[PDB]
Amino acid sequence: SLSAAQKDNVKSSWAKASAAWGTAGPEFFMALFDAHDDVFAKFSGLFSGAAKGTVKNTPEMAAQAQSFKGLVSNWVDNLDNAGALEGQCKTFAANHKARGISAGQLEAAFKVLAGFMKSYGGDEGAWTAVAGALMGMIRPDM
Ligand code: HEM
Ligand SMILES: [C-]#N
Repeated sequence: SLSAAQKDNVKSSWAKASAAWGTAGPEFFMALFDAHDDVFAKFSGLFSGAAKGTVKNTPEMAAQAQSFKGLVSNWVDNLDNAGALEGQCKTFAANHKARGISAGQLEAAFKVLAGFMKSYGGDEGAWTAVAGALMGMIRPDM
């Protein structure tokens, strides 16, 4: 369910997106928010009530893009290490469950990411496989 080649593509394309994430991360979040208004709703405290169409170039968005990246980098650096991946997922799940966030909203974010990553050489099928592996760890904890 997760080949060596898929992992390699995810790592390498993540390196490319990560290098560009100071501009690309805000764009990914806007794609996420435009596809899933309920995802944007959970950020209404961070963005202090602001409308979606205003948030891209805020300091909060720059911080959030950094937060998201740091965890995806940790996952993608450990794709042969189920135990390390589980440990990171457990923390992530607990934090997002405590916000009232569902497993399906996390899955939506992974689906938006998998397509977004096509611009960085990503194989959407590889990002789908990695997301499926992570969701299998996450779901029991949501
Ligand atoms: C799959 C992807 C995701 C990754 C990698 C990701 C990662 C992170 C990390 C590392 C943090 C900072 C640690 C913490 O407080 O938990 C964070 C914070 C947060 N995430 Fe996520 N997250 C994901 C999906 C989502 C989704 C789908 C939502 C909303 C429906 C969301 C809502 C939030 C909120 C509201 C914060 C706190 C913002 C704040 O400081 O006020 N996350 N996420
Ligand atoms: C969470 N971003």
